[PDB]
Amino acid sequence: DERRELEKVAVKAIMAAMLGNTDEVREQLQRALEIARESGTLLAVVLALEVVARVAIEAARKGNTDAVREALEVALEIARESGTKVAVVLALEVVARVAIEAARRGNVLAVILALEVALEIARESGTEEAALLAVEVVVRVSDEAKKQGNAVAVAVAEQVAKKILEES
Amino acid sequence: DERRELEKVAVKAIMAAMLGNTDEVREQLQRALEIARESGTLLAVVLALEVVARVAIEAARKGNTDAVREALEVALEIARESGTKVAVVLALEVVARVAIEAARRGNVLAVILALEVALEIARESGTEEAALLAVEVVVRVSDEAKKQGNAVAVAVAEQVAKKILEES
Amino acid sequence: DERRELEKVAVKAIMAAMLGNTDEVREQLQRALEIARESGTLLAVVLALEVVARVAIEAARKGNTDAVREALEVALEIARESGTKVAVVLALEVVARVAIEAARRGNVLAVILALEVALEIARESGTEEAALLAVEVVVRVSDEAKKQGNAVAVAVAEQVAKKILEES
Amino acid sequence: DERRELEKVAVKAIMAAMLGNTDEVREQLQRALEIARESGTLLAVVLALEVVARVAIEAARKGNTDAVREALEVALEIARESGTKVAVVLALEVVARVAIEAARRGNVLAVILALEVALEIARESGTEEAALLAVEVVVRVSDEAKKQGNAVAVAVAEQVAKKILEES
Amino acid sequence: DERRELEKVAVKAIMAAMLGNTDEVREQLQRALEIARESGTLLAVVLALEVVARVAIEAARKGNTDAVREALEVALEIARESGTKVAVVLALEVVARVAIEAARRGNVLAVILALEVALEIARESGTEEAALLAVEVVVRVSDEAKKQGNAVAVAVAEQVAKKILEES
Amino acid sequence: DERRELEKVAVKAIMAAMLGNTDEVREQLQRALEIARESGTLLAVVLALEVVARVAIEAARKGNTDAVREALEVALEIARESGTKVAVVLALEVVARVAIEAARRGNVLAVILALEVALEIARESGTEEAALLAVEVVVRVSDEAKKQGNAVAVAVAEQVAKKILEES
Amino acid sequence: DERRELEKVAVKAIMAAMLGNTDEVREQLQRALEIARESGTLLAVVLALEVVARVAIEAARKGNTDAVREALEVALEIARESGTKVAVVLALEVVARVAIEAARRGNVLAVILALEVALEIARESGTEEAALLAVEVVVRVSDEAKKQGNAVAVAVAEQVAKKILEES
Amino acid sequence: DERRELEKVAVKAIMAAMLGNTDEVREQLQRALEIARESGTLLAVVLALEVVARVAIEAARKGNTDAVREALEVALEIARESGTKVAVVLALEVVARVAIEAARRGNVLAVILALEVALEIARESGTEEAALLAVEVVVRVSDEAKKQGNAVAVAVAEQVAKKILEES
Amino acid sequence: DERRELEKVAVKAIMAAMLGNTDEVREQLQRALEIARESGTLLAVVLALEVVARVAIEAARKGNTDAVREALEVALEIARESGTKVAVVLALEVVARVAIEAARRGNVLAVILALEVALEIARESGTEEAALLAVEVVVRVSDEAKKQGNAVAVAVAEQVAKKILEES
Repeated sequence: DERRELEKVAVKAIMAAMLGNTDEVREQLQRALEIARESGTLLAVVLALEVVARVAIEAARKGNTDAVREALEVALEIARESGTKVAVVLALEVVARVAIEAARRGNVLAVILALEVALEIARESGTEEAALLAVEVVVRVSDEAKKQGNAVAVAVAEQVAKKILEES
Repeated sequence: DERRELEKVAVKAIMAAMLGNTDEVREQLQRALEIARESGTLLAVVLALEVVARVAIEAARKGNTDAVREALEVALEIARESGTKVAVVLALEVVARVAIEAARRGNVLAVILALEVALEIARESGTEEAALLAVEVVVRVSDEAKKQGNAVAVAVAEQVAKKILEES
Repeated sequence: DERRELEKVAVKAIMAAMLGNTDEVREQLQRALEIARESGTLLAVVLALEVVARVAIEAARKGNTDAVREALEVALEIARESGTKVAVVLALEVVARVAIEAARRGNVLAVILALEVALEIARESGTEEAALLAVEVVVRVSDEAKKQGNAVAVAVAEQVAKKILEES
Repeated sequence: DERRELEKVAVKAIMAAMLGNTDEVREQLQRALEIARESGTLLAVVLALEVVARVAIEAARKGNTDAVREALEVALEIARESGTKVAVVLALEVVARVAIEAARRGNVLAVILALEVALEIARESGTEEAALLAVEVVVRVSDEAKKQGNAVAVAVAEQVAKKILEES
Repeated sequence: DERRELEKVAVKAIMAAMLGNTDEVREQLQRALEIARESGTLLAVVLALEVVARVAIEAARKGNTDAVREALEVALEIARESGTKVAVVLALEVVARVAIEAARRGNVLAVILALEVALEIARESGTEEAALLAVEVVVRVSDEAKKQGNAVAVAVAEQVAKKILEES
Repeated sequence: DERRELEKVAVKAIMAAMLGNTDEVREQLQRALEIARESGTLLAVVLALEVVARVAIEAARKGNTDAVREALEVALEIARESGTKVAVVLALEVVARVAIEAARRGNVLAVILALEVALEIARESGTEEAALLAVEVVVRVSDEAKKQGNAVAVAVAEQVAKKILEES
Repeated sequence: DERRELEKVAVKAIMAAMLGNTDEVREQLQRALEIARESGTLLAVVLALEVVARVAIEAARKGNTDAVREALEVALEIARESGTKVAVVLALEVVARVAIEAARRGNVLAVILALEVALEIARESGTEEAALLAVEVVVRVSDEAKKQGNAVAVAVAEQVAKKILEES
Repeated sequence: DERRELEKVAVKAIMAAMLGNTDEVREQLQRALEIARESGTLLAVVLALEVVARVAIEAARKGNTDAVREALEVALEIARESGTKVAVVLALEVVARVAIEAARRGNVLAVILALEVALEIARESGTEEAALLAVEVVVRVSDEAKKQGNAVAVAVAEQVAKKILEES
Repeated sequence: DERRELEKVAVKAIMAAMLGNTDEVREQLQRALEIARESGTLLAVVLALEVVARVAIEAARKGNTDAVREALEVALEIARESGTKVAVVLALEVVARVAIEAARRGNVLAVILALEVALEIARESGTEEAALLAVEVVVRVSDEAKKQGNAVAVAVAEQVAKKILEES
């Protein structure tokens, strides 16, 4: 049922991200979080994070900075609440996919937001592995930004790399 | 005749797995199970499990999560109904082949489904050997996932290894 | 000599496909068929099918629906008359190449025509392998159409897949 | 709040640039600078530079030479005060966008003003990269001016290129 | 030196094409031909054909039918005298560029003249490739003429296509 | 120090290639040559050839035929003066990279210049291996030119291949 | 000396195979044959067959069907003229290496040509061993073609296997 | 404790090698050296050399020439200070692994740097065995470079082989 | 001292065989011969033949046909000059070891060269025992070649067996 419920949520949230309906994106992502919460399985976490990813990618394509921010905050919270390394790794992969799409589209706000959430996951996780993976996310985004000629995103990635390297 | 019958079933089920026709995959796999049931030989069990494997591998290549799930449930049932250790070992090898193909293709759902069936075979078998073989399946899938850079599958394999090690 | 003769035919037919000269495309493709007929070798069949492919690809690029249709009918007839599995497989590869080029160009008529000939080759061949290969052609065309954002072609491929799956 | 504050500033400054209200454009741009100053974040710098860009682009469309000058001086000061390479790069992109719009509109004063600020950013930055980027700005403006038949702007770009090449 | 000599010729011929000075265009193009003749290199042929192209394009923009005709006759002669396939291909590209500019400008005489020279290059070359390339020139000119709503040029291109297809 | 010196030279030469400053490109490339000369190491040769490559690639992107010519003459001289096979191979790779970039950009002059230097390296080297590598350069440039639809470059590559094959 | 002579021949023939120079490939391979003829040793036969192999492999990589055909005809003639089983076995190994490279490259003509020469060696040799080895060549080529997904080559290998099995 | 200390060093140094932070890579590698120094065991030497290897491999993958150089200098110093043949052999294996990774990645600087350190280990060791092993390193790198088509690295390996063979 | 001298020679010759340095292999093997000559003992002959064997084995592993040939010629000369049956038997064992290693490595040239030297030792020795031992060498090489699937070497061994059997 959760899959079908998450399907409803995904549909509504994606359409809201396409239209600039921040209120509806916020409400639907909160429901994805609650479904993951209520289900108590990694499979539900995975599905919810996939919904969050799809919403954020659509938002990144549209210049919908609010929806990217809302979605990645919910990925961060799913990573906080799940209590597993797998959820943290999956959240970082969501952040990477969103940031890469943003870099391709000239969406500098979404690159900034995504990389800040990568930094926050590394800061809160307190594992060496999460720091390493966050640096790998930053490198992937830098590579894409160089390829696309997105100088703002190259600079943002360098800034976040420096911050992780100084503060981790 | 069974071979030719299983040949028909294989053809139809593989084509259904390629097209996302969950209803037809389900029906055809049920018929493979029934043929193994009616034949009453290990050779028929072997052939049916090979059909199941081929269907699940094709599904794993295509992102057809439903068909992978349906196929591996039928492998599990063939392992339950056959009453031989050989059938259990063959079912575990099917699960390994499917999970390895899934790991190569980035099919994280199919890796999860396959490893869960490995865990269920170990849980239901109540033999030390089945636990050992299931752990060997998990290791093979982990190795492949590391080789392919499929971090989701590495994490899933670690999770299932931990579960078998805690609960077996 | 046949190669040089097929060279003449190719030149004239391609130029006719570029110009919307249906009458000349028809006449030249009939001569390619007759050369394959007169030669009585697989090498001549291969060469004639390559000529047919080149003509149909050029037609697909130009929106020349008549020439795509004429060319693929001649591929079908070469597959009917040759009496070999190799000719049938080569004809299906011609159909795939044409349909893929059409999908890339927004040529929905040519996608429809090509996939209908794939279906007819599967229907007339009466082999399991031809059905499997035709389904593989449909999948390749679907993949390309998704990649290019050609929703008409995605839908056409789904329709033909369904038909093969129901009627084969 | 800053975003909303910068929103107010943007609204007032753009309307002032449309009306030839130099005094109000000056006052509002000073407030954008002060908001960036008070906030102490790169995100605030980015937002303030976007406001400056929008004001200068509107001014360039209207023949409002004073407002283009005022706006680009504030971009220069934001680049001076921020203490980051990212702010310098963003300021140069503002200058490029304004100069390109000016070239399209026959606004030779705004092209001159913009390219002079590019030159000043390169002169003050003391980095090779800023010189390279400034030359890239000049090239982009030259390209646009050639495309639009704006011979004054082509000549101005050549003059500034020569100056950077002699003096850098 | 030839480059500088061809530079002088280009300057004088372009200015003559702008002013309707048929006598001077004729004399200067004859000198470009003679320079290519005297130099005995492909590089000189390339440069002379570029001069011819620039003169003919300027003429096509101005309604200077005489100068387009004179220039394309000299391209034809350079293609005749050079003894290389490369010169023939370059001459056909000159003809295409001139015909495309003419189609954009409503210069129906220049389209006719250019396409007739394409036809003559195909007729005199006696290679299949030159016929194919000439047909490609006609298609490019047809495409441009359709885009610009130049019905005379669409009709002329169709006429020349038909002639090449009947007589080649 | 040489690296930093070559860094200065690179910066100045690239900027000169972007601006059409033939005199400065010439002077800076002469200094790269002299640095390689003074250093007396293969590492210095490698670095100087990399500078030459970067300058020529930038020139090829800009239509700066003079700078491509100047740069490749200096690569040729570095290959002449170094006295090693490694320097000759590196010079040929520079020529290939420049010619490939030129083919992608429609820069037919730069393709011609580059392939002529490949031919001169093969002519002067008097080794079979240099002839083979030069032919491989021509093939790579032909492949790229076919891919990009740069018929002038395809023809030029064929001409140079023929010359090497006749005269080597 | 022969080695050095065969070295010259190899160099010229390989370069000709890379360039589509059928006339030169033909002439050089005839000279390899004549050197083997004049030398009267198995070592010279071995060296000549190695030259032939290298030429045919390069041709197979390039789509040079003429050169593959010419080269394998010369291997066949060396097998005919040498009067030893060793020469026949070496010729069959040449054919296998060429056909395998062709299968890897999608060069269906070269697979066909190579397998036809395997068939002709088996037909002319009149030994059981040559038939067995030819069938082993066909199997090796089939295996490679299956591995690479070269369905044309799989079908061609099956056809030739059938022919050897029916007619040997 | 040393293992955990070397773990910290490894983490920081690898992340620094990924980011182009030469200063931090230098500092961390100096600490690995000092830990090996302070510990006074072969096990500590082995662990430190493994850290150095991991850092240099990551650097070689990233184009971080400075970090490869710094790391291999520290391997050389560990080989100098340890006073055992085992440390020298382990240092040479580090150099080989780094050079092989560099050859695979097109990192010609890192191949050069690595092979120069192999040469220096052979020069300083004054044992026949170290010369033999260094030649084996060069051969392994040559083999890999040939396999990957890295002609620069093949040439560099040949140069270093020649130098060892002349000067050892 | 001779042992140490032969040690130097071995080191230099092996390294030369690894690098393709035919001139140095030739010179060093000549010195091994001269040491055996100067020493006048069977122990020196044994040591020199062991050096020759090691050099030839290394060459056979590397595809260094020249060095295998040079080394086995020196074994032949040591067998000619020593004046003892023991030296002849030891030379034949060297030839066998080299040919066996070559058979394992696919080094058909080295198998041919080695077996030809076995034949020459049998031809020059004029003893029945040397013929018998040479036939035993050929059998050992045939056995190894069959085991490794080296059909060229099997055929070469059969040829040499036939020659010894006809001509001995």
